[PDB]
Amino acid sequence: GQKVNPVGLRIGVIRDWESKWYAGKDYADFLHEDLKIREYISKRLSDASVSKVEIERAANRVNITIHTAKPGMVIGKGGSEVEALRKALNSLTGKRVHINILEIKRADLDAQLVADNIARQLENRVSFRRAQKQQIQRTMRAGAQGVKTMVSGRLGGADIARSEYYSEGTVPLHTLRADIDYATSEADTTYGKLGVKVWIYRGEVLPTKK
Amino acid sequence: KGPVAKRDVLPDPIYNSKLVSRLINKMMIDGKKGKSQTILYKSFDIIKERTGNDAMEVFEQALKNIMPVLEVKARRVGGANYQVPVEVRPERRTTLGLRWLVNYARLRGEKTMEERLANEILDAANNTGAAVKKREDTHKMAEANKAFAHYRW
Amino acid sequence: MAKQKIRIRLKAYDHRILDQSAEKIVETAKRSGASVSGPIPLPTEKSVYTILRAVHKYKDSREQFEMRTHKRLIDIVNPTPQTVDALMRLDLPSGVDIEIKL
Amino acid sequence: MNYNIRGENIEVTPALKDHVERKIGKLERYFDHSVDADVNVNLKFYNDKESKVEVTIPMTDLALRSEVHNEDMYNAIDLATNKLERQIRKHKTKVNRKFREQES
Amino acid sequence: AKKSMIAKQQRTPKFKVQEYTRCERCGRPHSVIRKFKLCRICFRELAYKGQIPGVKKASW
Amino acid sequence: MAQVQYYGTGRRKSSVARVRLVPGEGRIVVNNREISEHIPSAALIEDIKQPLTLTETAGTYDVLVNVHGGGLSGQAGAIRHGIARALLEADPEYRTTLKRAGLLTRDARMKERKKYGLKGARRAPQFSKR
Amino acid sequence: SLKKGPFVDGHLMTKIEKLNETDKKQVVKTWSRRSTIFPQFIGHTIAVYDGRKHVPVFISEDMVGHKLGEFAPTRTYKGH
RNA sequence: AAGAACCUUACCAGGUCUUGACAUCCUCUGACAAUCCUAGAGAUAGGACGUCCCCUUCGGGGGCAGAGUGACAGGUGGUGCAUGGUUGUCGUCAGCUCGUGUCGUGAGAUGUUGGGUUAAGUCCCGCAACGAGCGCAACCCUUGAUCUUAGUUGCCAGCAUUCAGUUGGGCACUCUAAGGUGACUGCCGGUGACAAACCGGAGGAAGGUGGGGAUGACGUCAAAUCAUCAUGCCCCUUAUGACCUGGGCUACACACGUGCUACAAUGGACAGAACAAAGGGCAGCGAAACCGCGAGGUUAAGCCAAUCCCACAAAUCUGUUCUCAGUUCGGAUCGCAGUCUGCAACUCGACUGCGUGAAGCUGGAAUCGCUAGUAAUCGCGGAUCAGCAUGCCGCGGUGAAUACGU
Repeated sequence: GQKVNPVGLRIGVIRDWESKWYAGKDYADFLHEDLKIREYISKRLSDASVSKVEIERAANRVNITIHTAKPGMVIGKGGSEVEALRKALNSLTGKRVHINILEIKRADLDAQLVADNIARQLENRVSFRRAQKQQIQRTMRAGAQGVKTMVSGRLGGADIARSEYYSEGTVPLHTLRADIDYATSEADTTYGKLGVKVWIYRGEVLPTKK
Repeated sequence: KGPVAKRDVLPDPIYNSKLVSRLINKMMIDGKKGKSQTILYKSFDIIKERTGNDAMEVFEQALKNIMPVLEVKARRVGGANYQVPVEVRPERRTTLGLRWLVNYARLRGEKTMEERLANEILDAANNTGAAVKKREDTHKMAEANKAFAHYRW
Repeated sequence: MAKQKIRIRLKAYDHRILDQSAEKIVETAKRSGASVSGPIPLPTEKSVYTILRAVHKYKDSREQFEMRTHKRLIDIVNPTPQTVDALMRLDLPSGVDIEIKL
Repeated sequence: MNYNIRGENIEVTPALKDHVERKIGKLERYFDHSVDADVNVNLKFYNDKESKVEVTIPMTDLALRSEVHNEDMYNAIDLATNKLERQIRKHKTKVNRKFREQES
Repeated sequence: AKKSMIAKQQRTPKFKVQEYTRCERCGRPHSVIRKFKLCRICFRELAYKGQIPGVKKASW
Repeated sequence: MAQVQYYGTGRRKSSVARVRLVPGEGRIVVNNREISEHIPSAALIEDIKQPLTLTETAGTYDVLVNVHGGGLSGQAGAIRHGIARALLEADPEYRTTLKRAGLLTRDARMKERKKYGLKGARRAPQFSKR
Repeated sequence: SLKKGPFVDGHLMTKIEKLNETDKKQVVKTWSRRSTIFPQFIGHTIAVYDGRKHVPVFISEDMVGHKLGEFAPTRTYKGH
């Protein structure tokens, strides 16, 4: 029985360590600090869809370089909400963290925003074939080597085993030098927690040196 | 998979023995090859000094009277089979002789298994005894069924 | 003999921050006088510690995460007090440990 | 070693223990001599009226067992024993084969 | 009893040899890692998602 | 400053020796301990002395082997492998027959790490027969 | 205890200094289980926590250092 | 379960509280709380001691605490046949499918079958199919060969130096982690339907996926998990919730399961000598010195650690001796006597002393793991962790036999 973290399988060999920091006589305040800031943007992203939240430890000041799909949706009205939740995070963890911003375009190349946004886009009464084919057409048509999205579990109520992993194109699932983006989310409708998991293997980088 | 052979050993400590080097390869038990080298060299001095004669001639006559020819290879159509005659190959010859002389001679019961094992090999030097009794034993069981299971294999 | 040489040893999470960051850290040693020593490579210690990789059962099917952390060192020769006090202008990397050990 | 029986969600009734025990006494009523046979049985009609049984008997040098579902819960024991029928006759026949012949 | 269990395990211990280790993200007992500061399931999931440098695994 | 002789450092199972064989008479006692001082006796010392007994069999020059690592076959086998390769650095044409009489390759047979749930990297877990 | 020393109950030490101080009191509950009997706390009755209710234990003179919670029975026997 | 004396802990007995141990919200007062005393085994209840803001121009803002006050909070309750997530095995076994086309009224098939060859649906060639997807492989890490960079705490040839690479000195060797290089059927002789592959050899540190790891295809088992966590429903709520003391999880006619230590001379006891690798160490490791047979105690240099400590490796080699026996073997049980840990070692931590010396003389039918640095065997370190390893995970040492064949 196998299944593997694609996002942890390729991490550190071709993928990047999403949490950077020095370490450290006290790794505990770093670990819980990064989890708590990950839930800080996690709570502050009910409608922004920040597809990654990198925080950097910088000698008594965090550099929480929060990425975002749309810039001004979390970037505030020209500096209002970003300074507000930023300073509020400064009095939320204890370190005055000058949180930067990021503009993630190409939503078919963003894993958690496109898949999780497909899931909440399914939570509004959207069907399994309509949600999966619709995400395969928007993000599946957006440009990538292959995106395969499936919403596995409760959908339709009874006889709960439902695995429609509808997705096409090539997939470096076992190609260890592929560097695919593959993260899932969890939608919680009225029938039950019937979440979705999809990855979009955009393309590998050829190894070289000089 | 085919016949995947094995490697042998180098020449012995005293002196340039190779088949006796395999005798030291069987001489240990539980890995600690130093105790086996000590008991084997003690058999060399015990049988070459006591019982005044050589060493390679004494072992060549013990295993030379120990290395069997025929052996029993089982088979049948099912229940009540026939123990066929299956003669030894060369390395099966020296291996079977090392098994009979080692496992018979080290289980004697003298004051030591080293000197007593040398006494078992010395009694085996007379073309009989424990190891030679086993070579006559398997040499006698085969050829008891050598008239029926001979031309089957 | 010599003098107590000023050189900050580097500690990093991965191995490329100590390599490249040790490179530009030699770029701080090109100026400020002279005598910046080369890459004295540290032991590069790791830690291997595995947990039970199942929810409740499957006690044999474990998993072993293991994350090592070691980086090279650099100790300069010529004193250069203006560059020695000028070593506080450290810009990179994001994950790296500098500590002027002299 | 013979005839330990336990069951979840239910009693360990001796009118269930001798009821399973006489019926599992057919095989060692019939075979040579064994020391074996642990039994598991439970369930009810919480959903879809079921009673899983699964009786293992690994005595004759290689294991053999079965499993069946019913609501009636005594009438699945019979449908465990006569499942074990073929497994214990085909342990002995299949092996009790006399097709042996040399040059005929 | 997650609230009273984990919350009481967050309180002050009775004797000095009373303070037992707790679970990091989910307050489980039983082998929360003292050097990584997380549980077994917490160290697995939070470590595979990105928590500190680094992976993990498969040397030796 | 001495005669141009062997200094070849090679490993075998985590015991790399540094044999320094000068122009001598056959003295093989490395690290201040003799062959009968480091690890006696034991008739495997002939096996740890055979590679010098193969490069025309033999010189014999001196022998100064600084061997640290492994165990009996580690220090001894690393000594014979180091004097075998660096002994190939003693005579330049010694690799013709000395390369064909074994005397190289540093077999590297170290322990295999057991997997998650194995006994000793070869011992299987268990059997519940019946 | 190794050297300093026999660890008294404390509350049982207050009841032992008091009831063993004078008047030779009668046996009641004593929910502690830690220390043994004492030199001066002999004679009395410890109806210590047997798990459900008390159990009248004698403050004898044979178990000088033996544990006062050791005299009671812990698990309900026997038995088969 | 990568640690049950209390906590753990859910379970038992007893004493308690009911918007409650944890959170939001309305109002409301207050800065909150702490520190001792009593009674209690405790939770608690009473006192006395005590507290009594950072910002406005009074209306504040702001957590903190208390109260009412219901919206609420809780469940390690039930449902793994409501579920998400996750994980086993079938199994690293090599398969598992589709687009297009054709056949066949259809389900279906064809590809994927035939010929070889491989570990492989691996590769090649025919073929009514042509293509692609996941799988295989490789890419990743480690492992034996070097180059180059770079020499400090690591290495010490080449010099002086001692008890001590310790110290002026040195960066040759070893070693350290970065970039590379190196092995890919590369080359030669063939075999083979030329192709595929296969037999043999050189050379090299290494030869036909080098050794090992990571990596586990759709599917199966309504397999495991509502108790790591989250979650549909049902049910409880002045108790299935919460707090505390003691107990239990360790019980014991009995059957198993996996391991340890033995039954012994290749052994047992001693004396001396020699060989590692790996990891941890600041709420920590603990040097030396003395004390204690002893386990350990005392103080204390040093080490934020390639420097210092844990640390001494043990099996092994050289001598004395036991001599075949339930013993000068083996070791439980159990008693007295000490140490260390802790609020406390009686249920229930280990270690040491003296004594005691069960049963065992290689274990039935049957059953197991094992292809070389492997089996087997001898020790070391570490996660949990105050204490608690014969387990678990790594580390090195001694060093085998056999594979006739299906």
